[PDB]
Amino acid sequence: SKYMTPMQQKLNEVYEAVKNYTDKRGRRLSAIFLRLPSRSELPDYYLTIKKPMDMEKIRSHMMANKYQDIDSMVEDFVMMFNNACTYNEPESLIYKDALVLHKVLLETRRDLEGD
Ligand SMILES: O=c1cc(-c2ccc(O)c(O)c2)oc2cccc(O)c12
Repeated sequence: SKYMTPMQQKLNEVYEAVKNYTDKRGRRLSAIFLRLPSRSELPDYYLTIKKPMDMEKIRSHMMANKYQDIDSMVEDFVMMFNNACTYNEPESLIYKDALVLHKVLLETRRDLEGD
């Protein structure tokens, strides 16, 4: 069935807002967050980070209707963004991008408060 419930539509719209956000110079900040590297590729991340998370995990939960509200999705984004900000240095760009997208997430939730 092609038609989404109101909640599915809202979930989808929040996700898409973070995925498609582009800054004033045309860069999609989400590109690096789509998929986390392997355990072999980033051993250090997996030793430090308790709950690994990337946007494909959030997308998979979403497409399996595993999020029953918007708060549950925000929780996983915040986890992802906090992980990036824990592992990477405060002066690094992935740290900074995670913060801008955190703002976009929240700004997108506020925009859609009525809907
Ligand atoms: O902290 C993260 C770091 C990386 C990452 C991606 C490509 C790289 O070349 C890298 O050095 C780190 O991907 C991620 C994807 C999702 C969530 C993350 O916190 C991360």
